[PDB]
Amino acid sequence: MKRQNVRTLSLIVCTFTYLLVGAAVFDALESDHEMREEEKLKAEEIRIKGKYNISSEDYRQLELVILQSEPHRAGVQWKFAGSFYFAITVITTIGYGHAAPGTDAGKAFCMFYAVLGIPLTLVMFQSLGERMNTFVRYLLKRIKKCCGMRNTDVSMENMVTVGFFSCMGTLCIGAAAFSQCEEWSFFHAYYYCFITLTTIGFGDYVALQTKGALQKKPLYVAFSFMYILVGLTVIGAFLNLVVLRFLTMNSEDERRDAEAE
Amino acid sequence: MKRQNVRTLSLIVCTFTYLLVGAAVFDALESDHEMREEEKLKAEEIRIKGKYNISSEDYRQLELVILQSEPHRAGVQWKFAGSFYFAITVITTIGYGHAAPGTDAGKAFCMFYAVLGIPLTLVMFQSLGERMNTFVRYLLKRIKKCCGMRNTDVSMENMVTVGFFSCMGTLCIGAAAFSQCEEWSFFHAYYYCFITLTTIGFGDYVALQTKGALQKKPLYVAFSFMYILVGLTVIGAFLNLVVLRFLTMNSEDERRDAEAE
Ligand SMILES: CC(C)CCC[C@@H](C)[C@H]1CC[C@H]2[C@@H]3CC=C4C[C@@H](OC(=O)CCC(=O)O)CC[C@]4(C)[C@H]3CC[C@]12C
Ligand SMILES: CC(C)CCC[C@@H](C)[C@H]1CC[C@H]2[C@@H]3CC=C4C[C@@H](OC(=O)CCC(=O)O)CC[C@]4(C)[C@H]3CC[C@]12C
Ligand SMILES: CC(C)CCC[C@@H](C)[C@H]1CC[C@H]2[C@@H]3CC=C4C[C@@H](OC(=O)CCC(=O)O)CC[C@]4(C)[C@H]3CC[C@]12C
Ligand SMILES: CC(C)CCC[C@@H](C)[C@H]1CC[C@H]2[C@@H]3CC=C4C[C@@H](OC(=O)CCC(=O)O)CC[C@]4(C)[C@H]3CC[C@]12C
Ligand SMILES: [K+]
Ligand SMILES: [K+]
Ligand SMILES: [K+]
Ligand SMILES: [K+]
Ligand SMILES: [K+]
Repeated sequence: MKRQNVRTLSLIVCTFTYLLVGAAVFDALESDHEMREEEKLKAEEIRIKGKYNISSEDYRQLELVILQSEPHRAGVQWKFAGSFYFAITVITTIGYGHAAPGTDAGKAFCMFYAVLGIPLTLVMFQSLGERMNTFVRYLLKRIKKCCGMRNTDVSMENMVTVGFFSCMGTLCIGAAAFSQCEEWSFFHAYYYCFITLTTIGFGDYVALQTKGALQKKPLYVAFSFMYILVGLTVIGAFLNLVVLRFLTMNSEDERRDAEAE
Repeated sequence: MKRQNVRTLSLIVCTFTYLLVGAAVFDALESDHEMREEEKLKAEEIRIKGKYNISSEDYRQLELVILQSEPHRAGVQWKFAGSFYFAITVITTIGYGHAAPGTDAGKAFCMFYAVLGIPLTLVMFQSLGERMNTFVRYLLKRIKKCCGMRNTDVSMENMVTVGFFSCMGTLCIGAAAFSQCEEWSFFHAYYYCFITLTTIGFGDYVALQTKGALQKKPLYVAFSFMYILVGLTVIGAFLNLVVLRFLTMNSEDERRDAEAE
């Protein structure tokens, strides 16, 4: 009886203590960096606003104009290439938000589109991940036969090893690809890859948004979309191997508790 | 044998055709709206840049200054309240990106923090969702006993009804709460609630970012965090009821295929 509850409460208490350990570390890592940046930006504002004697209403309007032009200076978003990039970022839940629906009709359709798109996408990547893990298990057992191993067992530790180095590999191949095209540093390209395939998607870095690359370099658009849909497949297969048993075993324990009645 | 493959391929083909149906509709809904907005913003830029004779290097620097000041004009982010809000938006994968780690040390810690935080959060919300569905099943069967129903069965259709109206309810309670505090329209507040609890998180709308509300209105900070952690629990419970069987039945079918050997 109680086992389901004690594991639920221990998960909750673990989560909230993990948030506290998070928050106090992000304060320690960069409250001072924000404090430097604010002062430096304020000085640059004051000197420019003064040198041109910009009126407060004019500066406010210019600020709004700049902030709303930021999504357009990267090149036209809402054409088929960019609408396909957006649709990917909705149904996979990346949600960069480099562009977002302007009209209320766009917002309303985006909600109805996500409602159906996301269950479909979860079931697709989890099915294709289970196929990947089955294929890897076959090829690894055959590899042990070819290597003449003393037994053909393929333990959980072997699968978890190949899964983890598949994740590390696909992130490094992403970083090496994007750093050569977007001119980000390798570390920032790796950060962008991790934040994409994890589906966090802050959207401070966004691929393709460079001198109209969404229109002038369609082979690289194709790479970016295939990289998302393949990388999420590999991460999905890794969660399918390591984590998914824990989602169901609470219900399995409840079924066992009912069968013990 | 083939059933696992034909369902995998049909899911893939369904996903890609669903992306095409998406992209061609977002083009139809708002390519023209972008085309109007670009022209209007270009005219406002030209008139202001000309009226003050702003030099191109000065305008470029001012543009960078404005874009980097946007995350600070909302109030200081990296203090405990804002670091806790950020930590929520990482481990739940909302990822608004209203703020993002400035220093490379912040980025590196954010990656190690997400790696462990997200599996923990999935297991927490799926466990707590399974608890919610069990409790709802109990209370609904007792409600049928109290109402004197001709039988005490609690079918899937009854659970799916209560789950769906729980999702619709928690979104409406969110929209009614935020529209009264952020001064968004009710539709935009509902859009923000749906985009938050779906974990897409574009970050064009973000709660708390208003005249320092992260520091002056801590009771409303508390509401925003509880609304995220409760709303995701309800959405998690709904996916646990409707979708989760489809993630596993592909492996169950493979086990059956092995047992038939
Ligand atoms: C993706 C890779 C890099 C990391 C994967 C980590 C997860 C597999 C870990 C992280 C947190 C773990 C959970 C943290 C705490 C608990 C509570 C624990 O419950 C108890 O001990 C209660 C008493 C009992 O059930 O015996 C059961 C395991 C569980 C769910 C853990 C299951 C495994 C989790 C999800
Ligand atoms: C299912 C698996 C086995 C195969 C996947 C095939 C991919 C190589 C396809 C699927 C969708 C394709 C993309 C769909 C749409 C576009 C937009 C297209 O852009 C335009 O036509 C420009 C439009 C404009 O600028 O108005 C360039 C090709 C591209 C990126 C395609 C590149 C090739 C992709 C990624
Ligand atoms: C969250 C609410 C609002 C919507 C939930 C929708 C899902 C429950 C639907 C959406 C798309 C559906 C999938 C679309 C297509 C298929 C392929 C289908 O495969 C076959 O028919 C192959 C042959 C066979 O297996 O008999 C099996 C069901 C499945 C996975 C569906 C399972 C149920 C899904 C995930
Ligand atoms: C687990 C369940 C059953 C109970 C959940 C309790 C909540 C009501 C707690 C958990 C975390 C708490 C929050 C943790 C941290 C803060 C930041 C705090 O802000 C400050 O102290 C300002 C700091 C600064 O400005 O430097 C205001 C209260 C608040 C939002 C707390 C409000 C109450 C919360 C949401
Ligand atoms: K997400
Ligand atoms: K996001
Ligand atoms: K997201
Ligand atoms: K985002
Ligand atoms: K943004």
